Amino acid sequence: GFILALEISNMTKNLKYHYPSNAFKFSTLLGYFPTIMHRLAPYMNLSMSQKSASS
Amino acid sequence: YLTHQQKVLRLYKRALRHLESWCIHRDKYRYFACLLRARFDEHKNEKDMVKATQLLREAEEEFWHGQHPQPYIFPESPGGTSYERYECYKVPEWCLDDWHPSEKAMYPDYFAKREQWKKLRRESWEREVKQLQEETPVGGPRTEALPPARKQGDLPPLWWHIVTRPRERPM
Amino acid sequence: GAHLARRYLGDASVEPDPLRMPTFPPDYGFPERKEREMVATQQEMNDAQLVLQQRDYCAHYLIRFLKCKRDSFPNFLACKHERHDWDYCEHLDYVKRMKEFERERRLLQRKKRREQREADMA
Amino acid sequence: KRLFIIKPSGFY
Amino acid sequence: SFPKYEASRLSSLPTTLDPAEYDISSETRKAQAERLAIRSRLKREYQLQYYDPSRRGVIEDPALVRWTYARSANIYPNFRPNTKTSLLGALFGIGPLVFWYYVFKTDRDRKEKLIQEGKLDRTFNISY
Amino acid sequence: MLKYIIPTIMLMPLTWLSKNNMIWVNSTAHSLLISFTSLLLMNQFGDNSLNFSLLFFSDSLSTPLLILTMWLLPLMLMASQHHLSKENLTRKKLFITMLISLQLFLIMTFTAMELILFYILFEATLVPTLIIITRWGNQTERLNAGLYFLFYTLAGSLPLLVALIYIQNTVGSLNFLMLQYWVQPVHNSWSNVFMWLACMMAFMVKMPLYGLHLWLPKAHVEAPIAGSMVLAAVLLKLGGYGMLRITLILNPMTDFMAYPFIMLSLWGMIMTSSICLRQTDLKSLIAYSSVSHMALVIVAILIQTPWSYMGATALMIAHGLTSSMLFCLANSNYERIHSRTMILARGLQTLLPLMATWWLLASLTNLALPPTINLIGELFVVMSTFSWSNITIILMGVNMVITALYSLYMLIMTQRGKYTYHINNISPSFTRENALMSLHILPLLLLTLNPKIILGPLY
Amino acid sequence: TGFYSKDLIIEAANTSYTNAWALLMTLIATSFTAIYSTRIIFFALLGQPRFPTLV
Amino acid sequence: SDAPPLTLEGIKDRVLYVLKLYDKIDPEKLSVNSHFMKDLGLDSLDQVEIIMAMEDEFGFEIPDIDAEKLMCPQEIVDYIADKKDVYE
Amino acid sequence: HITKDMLPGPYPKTPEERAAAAKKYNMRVEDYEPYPDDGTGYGDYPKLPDRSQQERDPWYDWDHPDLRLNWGEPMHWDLDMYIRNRVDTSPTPVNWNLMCKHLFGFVAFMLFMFWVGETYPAYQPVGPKQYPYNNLYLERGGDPNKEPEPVVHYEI
Amino acid sequence: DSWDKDVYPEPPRRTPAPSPQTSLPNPITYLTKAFDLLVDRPVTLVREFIERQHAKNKYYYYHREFRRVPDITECQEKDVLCMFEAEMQWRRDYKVDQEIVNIIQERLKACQQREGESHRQNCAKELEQFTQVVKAYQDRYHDLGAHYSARKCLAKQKQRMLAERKAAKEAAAA
Amino acid sequence: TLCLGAITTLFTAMCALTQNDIKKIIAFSTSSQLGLMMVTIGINQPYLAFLHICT
Amino acid sequence: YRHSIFAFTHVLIPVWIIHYYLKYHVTTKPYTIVEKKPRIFPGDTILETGEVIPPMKEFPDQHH
Ligand SMILES: CCCCCCCCCCCCCCCCCC(=O)OC[C@H](COP(=O)([O-])OCC[N+](C)(C)C)OC(=O)CCCCCCCCCCCCCCCCC
Ligand SMILES: C[C@H](CCC(=O)O)[C@H]1CC[C@H]2[C@@H]3[C@H](O)C[C@@H]4C[C@H](O)CC[C@]4(C)[C@H]3C[C@H](O)[C@]12C
Ligand SMILES: *C(=O)CCCCCCCCCCCCC
Ligand SMILES: [Zn+2]
Repeated sequence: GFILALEISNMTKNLKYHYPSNAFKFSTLLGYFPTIMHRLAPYMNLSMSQKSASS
Repeated sequence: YLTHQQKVLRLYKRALRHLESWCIHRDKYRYFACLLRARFDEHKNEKDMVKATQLLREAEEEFWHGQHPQPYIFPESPGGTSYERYECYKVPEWCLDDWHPSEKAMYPDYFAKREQWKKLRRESWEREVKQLQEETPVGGPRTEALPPARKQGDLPPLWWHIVTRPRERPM
Repeated sequence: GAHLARRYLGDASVEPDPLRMPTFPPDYGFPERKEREMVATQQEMNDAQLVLQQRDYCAHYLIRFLKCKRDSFPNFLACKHERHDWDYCEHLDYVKRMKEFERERRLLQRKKRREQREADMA
Repeated sequence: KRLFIIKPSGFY
Repeated sequence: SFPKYEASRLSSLPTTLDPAEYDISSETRKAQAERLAIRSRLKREYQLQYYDPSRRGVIEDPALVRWTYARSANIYPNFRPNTKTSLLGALFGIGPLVFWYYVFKTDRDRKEKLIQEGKLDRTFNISY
Repeated sequence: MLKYIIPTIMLMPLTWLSKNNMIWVNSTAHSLLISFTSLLLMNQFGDNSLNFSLLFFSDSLSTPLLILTMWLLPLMLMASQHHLSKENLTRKKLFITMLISLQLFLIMTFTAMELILFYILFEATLVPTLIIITRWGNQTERLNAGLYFLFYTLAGSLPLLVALIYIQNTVGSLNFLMLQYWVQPVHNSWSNVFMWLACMMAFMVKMPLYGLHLWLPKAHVEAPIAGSMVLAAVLLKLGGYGMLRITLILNPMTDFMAYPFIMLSLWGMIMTSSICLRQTDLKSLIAYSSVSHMALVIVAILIQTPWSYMGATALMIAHGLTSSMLFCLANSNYERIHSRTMILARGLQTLLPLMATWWLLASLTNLALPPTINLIGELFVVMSTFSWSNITIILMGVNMVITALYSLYMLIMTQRGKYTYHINNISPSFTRENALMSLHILPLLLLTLNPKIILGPLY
Repeated sequence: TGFYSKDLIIEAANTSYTNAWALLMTLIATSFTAIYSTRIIFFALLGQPRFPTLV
Repeated sequence: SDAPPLTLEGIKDRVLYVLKLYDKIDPEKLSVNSHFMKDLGLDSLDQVEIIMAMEDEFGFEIPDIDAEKLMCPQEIVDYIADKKDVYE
Repeated sequence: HITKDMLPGPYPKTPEERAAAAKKYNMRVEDYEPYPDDGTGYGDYPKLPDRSQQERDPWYDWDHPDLRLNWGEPMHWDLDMYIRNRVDTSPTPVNWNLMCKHLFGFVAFMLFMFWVGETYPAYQPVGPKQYPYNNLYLERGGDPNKEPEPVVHYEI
Repeated sequence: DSWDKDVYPEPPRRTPAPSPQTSLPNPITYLTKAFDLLVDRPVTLVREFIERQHAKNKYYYYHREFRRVPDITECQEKDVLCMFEAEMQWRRDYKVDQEIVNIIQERLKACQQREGESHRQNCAKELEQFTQVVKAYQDRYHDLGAHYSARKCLAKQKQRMLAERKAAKEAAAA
Repeated sequence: TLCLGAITTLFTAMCALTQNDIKKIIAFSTSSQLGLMMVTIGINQPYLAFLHICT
Repeated sequence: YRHSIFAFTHVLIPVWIIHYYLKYHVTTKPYTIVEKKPRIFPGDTILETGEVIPPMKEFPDQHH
């Protein structure tokens, strides 16, 4: 891990360009779990609370 | 809304900020900051508006595909770590009118001078109302901008809550 | 290990089954075998309050090590020899288990080896 | 520089 | 090249990828400034009271009194017992009650049979 | 019970014969003394209850309710001084007289030894309660709230009157001690199916049972603060108290008649707790929390186990002090901003630091933080219902999650965040307001040190 | 300090009648521990400053 | 938060110090009142970078609505002094 | 004071009432669009865009900075669901459908491999560990009256 | 002394004697001496002073004894006066039997802690005594409901006796 | 528990490989080590899981 | 000075109260403080009764 991390970190100083992959955006955004569940469950629950239970 | 000039400048600022996030190192950023400036130069003085829009509209698609998923945000900017961190220490000035006299006795000079401001606000209000009752069109204001003071000795209309607002580090 | 590559990605009848081992009776070979000699007694382990999984055939060394550790306090760097004695006995105990796996491993070769002759021939 | 801290009344 | 953006009710289309932003016409321009008139007209009415030095209280917000009324008192008079509301109220109101009844009646019927047969472990169960 | 009935009656001459400016002082001081003497009812025995005379008796169930009832009268008087300051003196003294009448009926209700005597007193609490809501409420909807609170209770109570009179004609007596020994099993027939409904519908409507609760969000919200406190703290517990008594004479028919109500309550828990997640009115969010907390009481009483009964009694007392505290906390905001909307005034923790501490404690008790008696009662009801059917843990568990969400949402929405800029009349908390909260939460927590005195007869 | 617990665990995880995939994920996770620990050292300690001028 | 408070002189010194390091600005004719567009011949694309360099200097963002309105180093000092409560 | 003339009413039918509703909600009649008259109780309350308050401009001088609202501005029917402490609708760098597939694919793939690794366990090549007399019959809760089946372990 | 050892047995306490095999001092030995001097001695002086005052004003309290009265099986139907005394008696016994189960549970819990890692074999008697008192308690007091009474317990007993008598015949059927 | 810990120690470690906030890198580091603690409980090593808590 | 005062008001006074509470109120009731019986090894002497535990059987040999 140390050797790979050394090489990966060294490459950041090269003057190449960035090609954002999908594995990069998957780990950066935490696997999308906080983006889906924290938007889908609150939406499903809070909508049910007002439209069905309340109204 | 935003004129075509303003939308291009905003995209340029966003493009450099997100680019700065990818590059990290200053020397590498100083390299791609110049190359990205060139791409904004090859079409600096386009004449056909329809062509200019198609260039701007295509840049946004490339920006969206290329934006950093986790861009750098200044600590106190919206979405930043220190954003609204001190909003709990920001108390308004009117809470001082509810102080007990014993507490006010601890700051005799501050409250003596605070009384002068209250008099200044109270004496200039009726003039501020008129200053806006005459410059306003017949129907009503068409914009949110307020006018300055026109007569010497007058204060800018609607000044109290922008002048007395709490400091950015109240405590 | 290498064995896992054989019991799954290849012939599985000749490889031992860890949950079912041992299969053959202990006396298949070994015209005579000696039962394992348990040095410690039940009351000794019971009064030492050894964890039930520590009451194996190496327990006698463990009892001695614990006694030395209590007496050597506050010197926690002491009783180094007693610890190694117990560790070595557990190392020998582990090897015997490795031998048991090999014994089952080879005896299953016999079945796959003494069954083609009695099948191919007739 | 020892500014005045505006806080709600704590007397009560 | 650049895959198109596909929106969702929980992921709105970015303003920089919306065609209506770059298709600026005369009607849109008048509408945008026509809205800003209302925002300023309201912003002035609020400010003339917010900055008033003799005011001490709450600036009543007619928009906030319309929202709470719309959510509580205006619901029933604008309700019609039609197919949509009757089926929604039947399956969300009665449906769960019937579902749970059978989940519990079946569970307790099964348990009672075992207890009578004497084949349910209650060796140390003396707290109920 | 004459040592408590008579002093309560004497609170009326005291109010009417007192100096004009001492009506609140005199009534408050002597109602706290009557509360002090109520502790003598704690002379309970492990086999026999206190049987004072042919009319009144006290056991481990009624005693905690008596003590709570007599403790709330001083607190109601404190909570009403502000909004009644600009009121006619005679009408201020009539408001206090209605509160005293309500206590007089309640103390006789909880100790009545004969069921028909219980019925009359149980029904007489409507008149003063109806008058407080419709006369001293603030909004227009207090008139409609009074009608709903009145005709929901009589639609179920009148069939109870017929059922009780029928029971006396067949059993010969309605004395509760006699029924303990002369009770007979209830044969399964259509006639007894309706004697069960008539004997339990009145108490479930008053609990209230989910589906028959529509009167509560109206009455509890439109009433004055004193009305809301007594409504949610002592008058919801008349239904629970009645079911605890009346269920003695409904066996074994209760073991299958209970299903439609156990299902309504278990599922009603989740619906009412969910409504609170989307309530715009702060006082209405608190009102719906009572419906969800009394759902557990109905389930506990109906499954008829020693652990469920112990939990039910603790819940009723624990809920009485917490809901009453929350209404007072909400009324503290209302008396400054004169609006019940929850999102109107925000960030109030930067302007009222100590009142935000009471909000926290009132919120922690509401969400049943251990070891508060709120958790002890709720826990005891989850344990009993698990034995009833292990699947119930799912419904009980979901309600706990929702309860914490709307308890802290109320705290966060009103106390934290940025303060509203145009609200500048938030004066520092009065000593009256702070002492009112301390008189709710301190007894609520001291009971954790000696929980047994609120665990009921089954202890 | 962390060697006297982590390495005993990884040693005991290997020589156990255990899920194979759960063992592989544990080992890969140990590789990632070195990578992100190296990430902090490289991007916060080494290299050249990237923080504002007055600090 | 333990950091030294900003001063009116200090903001002006550092604002000009950054511009002095901009090659497309001549340090000789650079003054507090030097309009960028009409006294130094810089296009708006260059003014965006000027603002971006100021926010990287004081470590706080300037919104695009107000960044495109500052056309002079003196105005930048006023904006930064107003957003940091600097009065002397 | 507030009158019935400025409170939400029934669904507007004629174009005369639509303008009155728009003037009542401080919206321009072209921007005013009520909910469909399906009988669920929405009446004439405007149907505003289903956007969170996180999408509003954070630099504008809102009258309610935390809510991102202006005094007099019509409030979304679900405003309390769209506060910044709750449901967020801001645009995401990755498409919503693509995110669901990647998350579901990861969870689904890992669960399958755990099942695969459960049925193909890894173990060290050793036999069962041997414990002393009668597999510690007495120590681990055996009845001292019942004779256990002798457990005998030999040496290699 | 303070409590009876027949109802709360405590096995004999075997403490191994010290046998140091090191030159370093034992910190516990010196801390024990400090604790006795600084903590245990001043504490004893206060208690002895308090204990001396109690002897000067010694008085007594007694344990209430209830004479047995006819149980519910001997009461006529709907006879409140006789049923009353039977019921109050069955309630007191119910409470006492609840505490009897508590005592045996305390034995089980104390044995498990005392025996350490060998509790599985060394607490077999306490476990058995807890399995029999629990069986007896469950027979006479389980499933009665919140409104339990002597009548319901009597009815439960008579249902168990009928089940056992119906089992004797089917056992002696060969 | 073994499978629950194994997925945790991998997923959270993979997240930390691309986080730019220093506090979140150490936050996901804790989840990864917590996952390794539950892997230890899954292999029937409760005392190694405890020793890893202390260290 | 300050540390000595703290060691008296926060360690010495509390431990006196705790010891008094445990000495005469908490240890006078059954099964309150339950001490795991101390471990006994081959060759130990029991202080209470002076008994001697027999040593273990001879260890045949391991050397290594
Ligand atoms: C056992 C089930 C019990 C039932 C309840 C739990 C199920 C979920 C329903 C309750 C959640 C909805 C409550 C209303 C929302 C209130 C809070 C809110 O507004 O959210 C805003 C917040 C938004 O916060 P945010 O951090 O995500 O983003 C906000 C914006 N930023 C970050 C920029 C500031 O979301 C939450 O905090 C709630 C997330 C939890 C809801 C999802 C739960 C998933 C459960 C795990 C699923 C996998 C099962 C694993 C095994 C466990 C199950 C047995
Ligand atoms: C000893 C300690 C810090 C000394 C140091 O480390 O330098 C000092 C700091 C503040 C002191 C405490 C505070 O002054 C409050 C108390 C004041 C009285 O002296 C009684 C003890 C009392 C509780 C003090 C005990 C002790 O002397 C303290 C705790
Ligand atoms: C075998 O003992 C299981 C080992 C599982 C962990 C992976 C370790 C690497 C094994 C490589 C196989 C070497 C065979 C010679
Ligand atoms: Zn007021």
